[PDB]
Amino acid sequence: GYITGDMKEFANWLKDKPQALQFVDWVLRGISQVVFVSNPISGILILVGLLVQNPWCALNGCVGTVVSTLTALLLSQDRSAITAGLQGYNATLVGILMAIYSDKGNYFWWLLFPVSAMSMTCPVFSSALNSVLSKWDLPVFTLPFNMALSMYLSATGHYNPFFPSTLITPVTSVPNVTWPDLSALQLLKSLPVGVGQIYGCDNPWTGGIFLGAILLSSPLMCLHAAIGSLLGIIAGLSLSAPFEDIYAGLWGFNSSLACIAIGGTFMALTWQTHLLALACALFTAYLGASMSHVMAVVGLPSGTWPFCLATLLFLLLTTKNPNIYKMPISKVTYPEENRIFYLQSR
Amino acid sequence: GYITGDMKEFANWLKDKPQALQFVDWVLRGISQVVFVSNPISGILILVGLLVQNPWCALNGCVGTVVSTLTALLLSQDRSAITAGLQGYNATLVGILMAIYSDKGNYFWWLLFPVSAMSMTCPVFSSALNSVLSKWDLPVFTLPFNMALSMYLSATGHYNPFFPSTLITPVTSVPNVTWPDLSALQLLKSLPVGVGQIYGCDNPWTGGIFLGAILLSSPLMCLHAAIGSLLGIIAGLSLSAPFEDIYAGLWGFNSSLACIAIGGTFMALTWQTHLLALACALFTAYLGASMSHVMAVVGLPSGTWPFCLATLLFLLLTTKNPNIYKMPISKVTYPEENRIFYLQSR
Amino acid sequence: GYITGDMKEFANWLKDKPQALQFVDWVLRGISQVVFVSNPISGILILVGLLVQNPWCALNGCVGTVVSTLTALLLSQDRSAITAGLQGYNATLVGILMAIYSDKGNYFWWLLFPVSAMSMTCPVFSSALNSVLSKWDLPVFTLPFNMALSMYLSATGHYNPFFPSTLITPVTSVPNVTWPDLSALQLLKSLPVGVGQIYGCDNPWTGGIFLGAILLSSPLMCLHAAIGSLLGIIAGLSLSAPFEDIYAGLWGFNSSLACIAIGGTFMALTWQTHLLALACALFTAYLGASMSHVMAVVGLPSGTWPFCLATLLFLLLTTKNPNIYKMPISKVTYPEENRIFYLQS
Ligand SMILES: CCCCCCCCCCCCC/C=C\[C@@H](O)[C@H](CO)NC(=O)CCCCCCC
Ligand SMILES: CCCCCCCCCCCCC/C=C\[C@@H](O)[C@H](CO)NC(=O)CCCCCCC
Ligand SMILES: CCCCCCCCCCCCC/C=C\[C@@H](O)[C@H](CO)NC(=O)CCCCCCC
Ligand SMILES: CCCCCCCCO[C@@H]1O[C@H](CO)[C@@H](O)[C@H](O)[C@H]1O
Ligand SMILES: CCCCCCCCO[C@@H]1O[C@H](CO)[C@@H](O)[C@H](O)[C@H]1O
Ligand SMILES: CCCCCCCCO[C@@H]1O[C@H](CO)[C@@H](O)[C@H](O)[C@H]1O
Ligand SMILES: CCCCCCCCO[C@@H]1O[C@H](CO)[C@@H](O)[C@H](O)[C@H]1O
Ligand SMILES: CCCCCCCCO[C@@H]1O[C@H](CO)[C@@H](O)[C@H](O)[C@H]1O
Ligand SMILES: CCCCCCCCO[C@@H]1O[C@H](CO)[C@@H](O)[C@H](O)[C@H]1O
Ligand SMILES: CCCCCCCCO[C@@H]1O[C@H](CO)[C@@H](O)[C@H](O)[C@H]1O
Ligand SMILES: CCCCCCCCO[C@@H]1O[C@H](CO)[C@@H](O)[C@H](O)[C@H]1O
Ligand SMILES: CCCCCCCCO[C@@H]1O[C@H](CO)[C@@H](O)[C@H](O)[C@H]1O
Ligand SMILES: CCCCCCCCO[C@@H]1O[C@H](CO)[C@@H](O)[C@H](O)[C@H]1O
Ligand SMILES: OC[C@H]1O[C@@H](O)[C@H](O)[C@@H](O)[C@@H]1O
Ligand SMILES: OC[C@H]1O[C@@H](O)[C@H](O)[C@@H](O)[C@@H]1O
Ligand SMILES: OC[C@H]1O[C@@H](O)[C@H](O)[C@@H](O)[C@@H]1O
Ligand SMILES: OC[C@H]1O[C@@H](O)[C@H](O)[C@@H](O)[C@@H]1O
Ligand SMILES: OC[C@H]1O[C@@H](O)[C@H](O)[C@@H](O)[C@@H]1O
Ligand SMILES: OC[C@H]1O[C@@H](O)[C@H](O)[C@@H](O)[C@@H]1O
Ligand SMILES: OC[C@H]1O[C@@H](O)[C@H](O)[C@@H](O)[C@@H]1O
Ligand SMILES: OC[C@H]1O[C@@H](O)[C@H](O)[C@@H](O)[C@@H]1O
Repeated sequence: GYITGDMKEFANWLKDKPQALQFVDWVLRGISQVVFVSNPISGILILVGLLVQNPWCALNGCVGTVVSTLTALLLSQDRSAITAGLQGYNATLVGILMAIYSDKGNYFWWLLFPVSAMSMTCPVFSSALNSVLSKWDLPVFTLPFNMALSMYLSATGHYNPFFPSTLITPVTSVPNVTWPDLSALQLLKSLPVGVGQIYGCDNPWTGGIFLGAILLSSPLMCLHAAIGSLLGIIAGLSLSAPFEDIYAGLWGFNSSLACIAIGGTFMALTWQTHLLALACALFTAYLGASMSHVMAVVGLPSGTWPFCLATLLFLLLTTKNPNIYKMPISKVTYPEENRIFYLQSR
Repeated sequence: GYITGDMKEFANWLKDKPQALQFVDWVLRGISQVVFVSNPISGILILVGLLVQNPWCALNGCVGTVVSTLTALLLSQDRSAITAGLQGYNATLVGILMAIYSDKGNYFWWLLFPVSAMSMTCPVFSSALNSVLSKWDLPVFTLPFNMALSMYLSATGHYNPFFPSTLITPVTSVPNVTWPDLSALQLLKSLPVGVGQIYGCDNPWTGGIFLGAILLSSPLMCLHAAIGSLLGIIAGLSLSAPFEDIYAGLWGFNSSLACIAIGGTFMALTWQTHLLALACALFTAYLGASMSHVMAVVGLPSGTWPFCLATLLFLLLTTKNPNIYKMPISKVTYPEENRIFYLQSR
Repeated sequence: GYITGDMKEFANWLKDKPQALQFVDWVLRGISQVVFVSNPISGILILVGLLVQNPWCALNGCVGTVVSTLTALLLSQDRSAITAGLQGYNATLVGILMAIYSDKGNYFWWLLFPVSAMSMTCPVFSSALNSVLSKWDLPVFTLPFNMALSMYLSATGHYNPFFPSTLITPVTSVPNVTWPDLSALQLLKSLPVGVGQIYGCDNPWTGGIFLGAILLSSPLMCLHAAIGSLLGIIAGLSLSAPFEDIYAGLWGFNSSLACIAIGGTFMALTWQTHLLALACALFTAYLGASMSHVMAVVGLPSGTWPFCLATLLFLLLTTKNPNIYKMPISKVTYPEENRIFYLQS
């Protein structure tokens, strides 16, 4: 039970100890914060998943986390945020997806320059976005990652002579979809691939491993991760998306994140907020189609912009239903503990 | 008499009456709230106009209004707002323009699935936008409609195999405009067609009906709806827009809305405030051009985004002219009643 | 010293004097407010710069400045802001860049109609944007200009029969860049050309004049203008931009504005804050490429949107370091005097 949730005991114990280990704690908590987890073991496990996918991306992820963390220290950011990993997770993503969307292949070592540079912007985006969003008691989610990646990918683009990005072009014809070819086996693989694509990973073992890491911290988060991935799959089929897009988990990652967020993490989990999480996840998946189409016209991927905009929208919803309750940000940990706080004062 | 303005007395009467009839009334107010009117008779007249245009569009509007009203109830939204029609007007438009912008033409029954889905969205957009805009005492206008429409039409796009939208492409050459051919009687028809296009109707008779539906509530609103359409035409000629576009009322619907909003509804009506409505109306017509061009690159229509942004812009204007007064949201009804509050304390 | 900084002695003296001479003053201070300077001599110097570049662009600038200042008066806007020149600078840019981005060339007199119209929007954009941004004590910078320009240029486009804009298309192939041809002298000349490009002037003399106009008001502002422009050049090189783009100052004008803003104008000037301006200026140049690439898709230029977004982004940054201090809007003048307030608060 010491390796579960928050790992609040371990961190209080670490407070006494060498700073380099304390730092490694933060980097690991930073990696896990992508899926709203603050748990170093979960972090190590996720690293394994990233290494199984592609050690090059894993490395670019780690450089990101470390560089961003150093930068928050440099700029005197809130230390409680840094120890929770809140200053590492955006750049984890920036490092990984900068490598995914690079046209130069694995171990193009120069990539480490712009990865380090874009990772330094992550605490600047976070603080600035917090100055606005904390006024409505909202989180910044991965807006810093998504701004950083959109900025970097459009600044370079596919024709940059140093750091060309992969070419992305809008849909320009009706895809032929032959429904008798739809495959149960591939759809089932799509569920964990959807969770894997939260870190831009299409290996179903990696998504399997990520589900494992979440389970360790909070089974309620694990459940909503899987359900959101499923609802994304359903949304894709409902709009007749090419099957291979659904198979590659492209319909599932934004949905999965949205479902975790609303399903107990930033809303207290009741039956009502569980239904709300199902709605948000479907909504998020459709916004993903929308953002993908539109950002393809300017040669950009959607990233997790859909998850960010969808979820902020649902958190801004007010209701006279007392069973739908927004967590105070200063109180957000994980669903099982969140629900206790809510039950105490309802 | 009792069928004028806001029908306060009929509203007070209905409160004891059957649930089903009160619901009919919320829906009809929902319909009229597109033009800032809360009047069930105006609602009936507008509905007649929609049936004169295209009964398919009328049906989708009505479904939209009903689903949204029901979703606001399901989500325990504010009753005053529901009864006033404020939870139906966005989805009225969502239904109509999803039909207007469908490439599958009339009585494509499948369209009822995404219309309902997107109508369920409108209370969530309204509530989230309120949480932000109410902090400046601003209304959401048709931002929920325009967000839903934009999301829907880019998520599907012209190449969706299930729900293709109408193809929209950017301007790629100088249009040839033959000035001698300009028809005076055609510009005169453009005025009521501009008003018809508020509900995506290009039939001049339907335009006049809407003008009449508005008249019944408020003559001042009617006058500004007409002036706004006119100014749009003038802006269109000033930029050498193709005649066919002016004639189909595409330069007049946003203008018309902006003019009504500023000309007595959201600003107290004075002559200074009347001049401000004219300026806003012109500015809106021009922002319409801008948004149309830019959104066309991604295959989207402007919708009423230009009305929403311009009017919000003009409502955030501050002045040390005491005759330019912004109405408290809580005191906004229609220009004749608004004006009494201004005379009392300004 | 009477023609230094804010020229607040002259301003007080002018108060008693004929309304029209005062007006010329506000107009001249409108011109210099593009670079956050409130100084009529600076404004005249900058005006001379514009004439050196292209008198037709100079004319459209002044017309914009006048129409906007008049519109601010008409709409009963704050007098304080009008006499400081905060109601003329956005339309100065509006006018200049509407001429630069017109496909019709010099002395196309009809251009004066939409220049005037778009200049009247500038006080409206300013007031509306203030109503939002003043809640975080943020200034509007040149968002009114950039909104008005983006609206105008996209409402017309390259294929408007009356007012075609210049055709802008996105990059569609890898540029060929010959590194042995790189010229130190041209790169050195790009520094003042970058400052020139703040008012859309590619003439290195003009940009040299602009640096002089700034220096007259504030040497610290002049220094950061030069530094901001330089870091723009480094950014361009770091992404292998075509040399001619670097040479024409296209990587330096956003950078330069950001570096002046953060380097003592909107942030108190310190060690840390200087470093922060270097960081902001680099970031801003990268955002310039991003915004130019993306906006070219819809046929629009970046204007100074990058400067506006980056600088607002860095002023929304909070820190537990007391040497990184944000100036209250009501106390902002120029670095030299801003620093006094800082040491005294
Ligand atoms: C409220 C008052 C305070 C105002 C403060 C302003 C905040 C400043 C943020 C500036 C950072 C912008 C950089 C992000 C993305 C861009 O790089 C690109 C270029 O347009 N985006 C893209 O082309 C794609 C991104 C589209 C996603 C939608 C954005 C909502
Ligand atoms: C101040 C703090 C509040 C922050 C809260 C965030 C609010 C969340 C709402 C976001 C939902 C967006 C859905 C709307 C439109 C999209 O489908 C796409 C986005 O590319 N629109 C388009 O493709 C075109 C849209 C262009 C319209 C002009 C832009 C205003
Ligand atoms: C907090 C609530 C207050 C709400 C206030 C509403 C403010 C309304 C402002 C709307 C005026 C827009 C005019 C400017 C640019 C447009 O012409 C077009 C949009 O398609 N430009 C472009 O497409 C290019 C512009 C892109 C720049 C990126 C924006 C960060
Ligand atoms: C953040 C600083 C990290 C600097 C590492 C960059 C070193 C350059 O690395 C180079 O990358 C090329 C591309 O794959 C290889 O072909 C070369 O062999 C390699 O030396
Ligand atoms: C931050 C500044 C560092 C810039 C690093 C320069 C990267 C050079 O990258 C080079 O790009 C060429 C394509 O044009 C390839 O042919 C070379 O193999 C590759 O090394
Ligand atoms: C929840 C989403 C709906 C699931 C649709 C299931 C359609 C699967 O279809 C099945 O695919 C198998 C491939 O493994 C084939 O062997 C079967 O013949 C076929 O019936
Ligand atoms: C979970 C939602 C699943 C949506 C139902 C998918 C079944 C669609 O049905 C398909 O329609 C196509 C027309 O585009 C035809 O070409 C196919 O033959 C037909 O089977
Ligand atoms: C909620 C999910 C509902 C999706 C089902 C919609 C199926 C679309 O229906 C199909 O549309 C095709 C083109 O639009 C037509 O060619 C076919 O006749 C029709 O089967
Ligand atoms: C509201 C203001 C509208 C101004 C429209 C004026 C249009 C006439 O203007 C002129 O018309 C000629 C055609 O006879 C063309 O040859 C010219 O190119 C055109 O400038
Ligand atoms: C405020 C509205 C007035 C509009 C002014 C219209 C000016 C038209 O200008 C005309 O444009 C044509 C190009 O299409 C050219 O053939 C003409 O030479 C040119 O004078
Ligand atoms: C900003 C720092 C980048 C390095 C700039 C120097 C690179 C230019 O290169 C220099 O250009 C000169 C032209 O004036 C030539 O005479 C020199 O031979 C050449 O070395
Ligand atoms: C900081 C003050 C700015 C210095 C400006 C340097 C002006 C160099 O300007 C140069 O002058 C040459 C001869 O006149 C011309 O042939 C070149 O085209 C021009 O670039
Ligand atoms: C501020 C950082 C400046 C970066 C300078 C880039 C150094 C140019 O590096 C160039 O890379 C080319 C690949 O495109 C090679 O073909 C050339 O031989 C090499 O000179
Ligand atoms: O780990 C370091 C090495 O990994 C290899 O797979 C790459 O091909 C080499 O370029 C690199 O130096
Ligand atoms: O893509 C559809 C294809 O799938 C196969 O399973 C069928 O037997 C082919 O005849 C068909 O063309
Ligand atoms: O607590 C979970 C349960 O809550 C009840 O209120 C619902 O009616 C059930 O459908 C649900 O399974
Ligand atoms: O309800 C109206 C009817 O109109 C007809 O023209 C359509 O073809 C039918 O499908 C529809 O039921
Ligand atoms: O065109 C719409 C289609 O919708 C379906 O719901 C109906 O069953 C079909 O008869 C019709 O062809
Ligand atoms: O009683 C009417 C009063 O209302 C105030 O809010 C105004 O600013 C006063 O000048 C005016 O006399
Ligand atoms: O200053 C305005 C005038 O400048 C002259 O030198 C040109 O010949 C004219 O075409 C222009 O209208
Ligand atoms: O450049 C076109 C210009 O021609 C002149 O002869 C007219 O007097 C100007 O108003 C007109 O705009």
